[PDB]
Amino acid sequence: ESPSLLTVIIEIAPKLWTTFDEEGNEKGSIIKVLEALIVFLNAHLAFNSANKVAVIAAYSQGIKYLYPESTSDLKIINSDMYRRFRNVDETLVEEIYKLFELEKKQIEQNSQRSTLAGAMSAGLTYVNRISKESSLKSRLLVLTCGSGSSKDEIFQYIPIMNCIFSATKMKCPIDVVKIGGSKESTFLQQTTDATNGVYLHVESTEGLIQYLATAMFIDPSLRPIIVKPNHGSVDFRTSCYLTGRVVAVGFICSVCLCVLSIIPPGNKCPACDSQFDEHVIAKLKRKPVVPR
Amino acid sequence: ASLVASIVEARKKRTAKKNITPYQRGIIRSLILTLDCSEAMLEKDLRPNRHAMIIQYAIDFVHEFFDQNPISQMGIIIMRNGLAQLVSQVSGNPQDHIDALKSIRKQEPKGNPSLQNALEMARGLLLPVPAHCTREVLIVFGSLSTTDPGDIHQTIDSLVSEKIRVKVLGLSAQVAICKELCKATNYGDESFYKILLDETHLKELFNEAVTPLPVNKINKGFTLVKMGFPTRIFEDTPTFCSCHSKLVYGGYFCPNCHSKVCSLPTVCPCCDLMLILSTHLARSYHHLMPLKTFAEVPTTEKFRSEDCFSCQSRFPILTSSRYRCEDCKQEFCVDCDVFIHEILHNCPGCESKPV
Amino acid sequence: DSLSKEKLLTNLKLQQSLLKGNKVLMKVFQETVINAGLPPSEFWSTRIPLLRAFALSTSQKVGPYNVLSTIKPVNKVNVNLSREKILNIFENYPIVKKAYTDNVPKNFKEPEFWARFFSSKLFRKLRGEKIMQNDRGDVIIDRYLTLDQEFDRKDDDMLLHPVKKIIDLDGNIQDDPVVRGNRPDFTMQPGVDINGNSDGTVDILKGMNRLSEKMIMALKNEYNDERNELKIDDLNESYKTNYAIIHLKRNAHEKTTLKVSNQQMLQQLSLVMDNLINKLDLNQVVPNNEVSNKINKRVITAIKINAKQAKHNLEVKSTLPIDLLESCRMLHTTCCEFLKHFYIHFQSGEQKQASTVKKLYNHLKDCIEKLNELFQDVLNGDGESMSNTCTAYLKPVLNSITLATHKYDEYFNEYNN
Amino acid sequence: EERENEKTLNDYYAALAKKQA
Ligand SMILES: [Zn+2]
Ligand SMILES: [Zn+2]
Ligand SMILES: [Zn+2]
Ligand SMILES: [Zn+2]
Ligand SMILES: [Zn+2]
Repeated sequence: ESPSLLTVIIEIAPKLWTTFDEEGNEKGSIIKVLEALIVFLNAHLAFNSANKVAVIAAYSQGIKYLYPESTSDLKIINSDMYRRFRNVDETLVEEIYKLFELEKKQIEQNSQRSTLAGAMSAGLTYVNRISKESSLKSRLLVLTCGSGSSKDEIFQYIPIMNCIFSATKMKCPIDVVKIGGSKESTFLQQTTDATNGVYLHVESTEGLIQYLATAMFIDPSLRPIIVKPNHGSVDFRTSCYLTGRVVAVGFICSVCLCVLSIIPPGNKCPACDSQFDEHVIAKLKRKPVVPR
Repeated sequence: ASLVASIVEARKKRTAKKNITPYQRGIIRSLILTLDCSEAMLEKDLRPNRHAMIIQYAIDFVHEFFDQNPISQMGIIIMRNGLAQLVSQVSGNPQDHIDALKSIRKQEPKGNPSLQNALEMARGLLLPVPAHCTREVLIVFGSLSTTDPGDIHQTIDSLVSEKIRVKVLGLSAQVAICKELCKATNYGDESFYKILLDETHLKELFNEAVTPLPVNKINKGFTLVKMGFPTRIFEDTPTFCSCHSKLVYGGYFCPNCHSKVCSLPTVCPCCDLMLILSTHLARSYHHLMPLKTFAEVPTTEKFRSEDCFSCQSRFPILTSSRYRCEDCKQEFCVDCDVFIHEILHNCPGCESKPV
Repeated sequence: DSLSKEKLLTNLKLQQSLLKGNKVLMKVFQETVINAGLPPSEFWSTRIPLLRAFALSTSQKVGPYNVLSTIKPVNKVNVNLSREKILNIFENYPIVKKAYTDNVPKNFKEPEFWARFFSSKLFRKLRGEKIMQNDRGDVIIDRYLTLDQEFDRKDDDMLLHPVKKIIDLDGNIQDDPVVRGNRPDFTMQPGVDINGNSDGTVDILKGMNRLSEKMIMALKNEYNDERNELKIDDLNESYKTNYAIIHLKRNAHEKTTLKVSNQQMLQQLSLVMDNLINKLDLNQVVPNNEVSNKINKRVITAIKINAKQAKHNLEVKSTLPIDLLESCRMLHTTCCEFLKHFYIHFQSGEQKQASTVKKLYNHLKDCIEKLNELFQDVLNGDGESMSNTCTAYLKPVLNSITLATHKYDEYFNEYNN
Repeated sequence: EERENEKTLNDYYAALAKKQA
């Protein structure tokens, strides 16, 4: 039908990749993933002649517009391959090596925040840019190494929700590929379900070629005539603000609107300092009255 | 010489948006749009006629209001022939009011208005409304006068006493009684009696009315509210729903009394408790966490970068179009500035910059 | 007024009115009270907003308007009378209402009466038409001319009231009671006819002024300050909003219900940069077709599972007998009504609610037994061919109902036992 | 009480009357 603007974000982080390859033994698994993605973009740009690809990597200290080159020469890959495929693959391996050399250079400073949401947002802006230019299908791909330490997704939660709402406005499914020890990533699974995206987690770096060639090929040209393969289901619930556990039925602030599994101490808001009404909370604490 | 006029127009525009505040703004809303369908809106003076464009704009208003603020109920009462006619009860489903408005499409606007009757029955409809819900009414009006059965000032006093606000979007020009309504209801403010100048201005006004409004410190109602996240099932068998009493393949299940429903964000029909998703409550967080404006750096001074930080394009070169996020110390293009300030609700420069 | 819960429950006539308006409300109410014998107050206790909405819809009335001005004379004339406008004329003109009520129920017909009315000079006088002796009018209607005149005098007497001196032109012209000047111009004074009498334009102007006064006193019905009046707001301070800003303190609890080292990650990082600059082969990515076959098995299993999920993507089409379908829908509906009322009683939480809770518990038990007996009926009507589907269709409401019964029993054992 | 009973019985007649209609 139409050229599908391909959006691929690769979450590269040595804190995750070192953790994964030390947990297992597949050194160069990230290289295997990169080669698989090279074949994936080849298969995509051979599926359609103009389904343009946006490739962005988010490193530890920030993000990088990988494909294409900025608005401001060895060849590792073979010379017998296709021209456009070769150009893209050579450009990406050059950009990848430059980013990895940079990452080796500035390895020793510490930044504990994931940049996945910012990378996703910048990619969505570029999707707006491409779609506003000249009619193009929007499909967003994330590659993550989930074997790293799940430190704090709490500050990541809000912009991820904002990105979900934006992609909902933009009809862009958010398809998730996870490689890690943890089977489940709740926010990503919710993201896939809300955006009609595809969630998938495995561990072995082998066979990802067949995995994301078979499953991860759904385009908006043929989305309604393809069943989604996701098996997990999400309650769309959140952990409590002061106890950190998910709540089924509970309480939220009339002002801050944060989930309270229990009564806040001092009857004041733990988010926006609103003192509440004692008769209201006593009625909430009321037991039912039962006949003797 | 058009760029100088554009620059001074942008300056006079930005003088209004210089002050950005984190006011407490209402989330549990209660919005009523009454419609007059009288002889005045039969004028074809604006193309095709006032009735058609207010129908179309009300369709858009319903969509935008339910998208941005799904945590409110919407009621519509039409005004026709000296009678105000309820056509839409307050409900969580926008589609009901969409169908009612589609009925309003084919019928013929005629008669004379009565804001007394309209606001009185709007008050009565707004009577069984809980405390946290912010009762507010949008009123469209095309007449310069109002035939009424009795006094309007008693109604004004009662509405002020019952803590309901109004906002009037008049068509032709200012009407002094509507100015009086807006001022007295709105604590002396004059920022509620608005008159369009063309249909584009009407569109902008409707978009402005979409937004939540700030609340007053003296009007203090700070409390909690009971809430319950339900669970969705996907069953093989069709099952009877509680609401519409008919067989449903899927449906959410009640967290408290374990009944099933058909739509969300809705309250329970059985345990009678509100059921939402965390997406719905986080939907207004941009209102809860506003975004600072981005400043163009001057063309005379030295520049940190010469191409856009976010969209990655070259900055064009008389003046300098480098809108800087002072919170992240990065300059951006106008397109990215627009997108981050309106569509997006986060600054990726501030996402990359660690705190 | 007619706005309390007691008033809305009391208005049995209005209750019957919207009953007769709906049809599913006869169905529901008949099953609720005619069939199940529920207290109809508690029936209407849920539908209180609907009752008030119906009342307020029925309760409004229009404002006054110049109905005679909207009357047009329209060869021949054909009467095209509107009853609402006839009553509007009656309300606006009690003289015309009286002339109707003493003549039509006594002497002649309504359309004949209105033809005589339109013929009458009293109609012209009450409208914006100068009376003329060339017009003959209607004698029967024009007998009321002096009655309307003394009505006008009495109404003007009622309309008289004292005036504020701030705007009192009578005080303004009574500034100097000994003004001795010259007689003013005939041009600017109220002109008269040849024989000194007036034409009566002053009469018609004071009449329309009386109409205006009557309209504004109809507004002014049952349903010092000059300090505020002379305020010059243009030189005053602008109003500023007292809206409260909100901050947000941020301290979230961690999610509740081995550590890597810089040396080791640096060693691996050095090694993997060595591998990166060393080599990269696209051709080695091809799998071993056996672990790949297990991947095929996993993928196809996921496809089968989610396809069976998608296989069950007006209500659904069903092969039920239509009567039994209606009966089971009805039973589901009344069970839902019972359950909602029982929850209303339970979540209320009073000792006054106790007998209500007990009785609704009995009703829920009765509904359970009736569901079981219905299951026996579809049992011996189908041989469980689709009586299984009947049981499964009525299952979840039964599960919720019996869960509520268990909750009631548990709280009974909590409090009493 | 007793005077409420004829009111419901009046509603009983009206419910039966609307049934045939
Ligand atoms: Zn709060
Ligand atoms: Zn339903
Ligand atoms: Zn419930
Ligand atoms: Zn830009
Ligand atoms: Zn920033």
